[PDB]
Amino acid sequence: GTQACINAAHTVSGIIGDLDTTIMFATAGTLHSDSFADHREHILQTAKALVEDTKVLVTGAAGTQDQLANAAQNAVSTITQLAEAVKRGACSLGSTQPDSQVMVINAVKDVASALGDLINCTKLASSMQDLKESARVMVLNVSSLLKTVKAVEDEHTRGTRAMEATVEAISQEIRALEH
Repeated sequence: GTQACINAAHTVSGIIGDLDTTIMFATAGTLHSDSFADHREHILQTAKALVEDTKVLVTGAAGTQDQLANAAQNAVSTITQLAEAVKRGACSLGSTQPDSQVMVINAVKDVASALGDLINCTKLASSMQDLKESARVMVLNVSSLLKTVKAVEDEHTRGTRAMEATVEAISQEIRALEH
């Protein structure tokens, strides 16, 4: 109940620790690919599920111990999946785009931090003003993640088509020199 909220806090803390480690590898140019399009869809679906989870957390502060436990448990699975998806999307961008990797991982890390705050506020409201402020922060951090995922994807697409454009510019200039 309030116990599941406590367990949630531990899991969220470890997720954030793991994201901090990943950002370290990205910063050092060592987070390599092992498509972004696959992962972006998965990131967006999960992110949208987290907003629904937030709504249900907030009503859970007014509901039963089982409603509360289920609401914490749900939001924890959702942020677990989101964190895994964003890491896979960051790896697929590859170590030639370290600023993009770092930005997107930091954006999910902010959602994880805000969710831990909301979950703690829900626990304590089960304080009402603290909950209202944390639910707002959560949905804003989610909106920031969605904007980041767009900005990183636009840059990725841009980089690819520019590379293609350059290669064909070099060719056309060889064909021109040949005539």
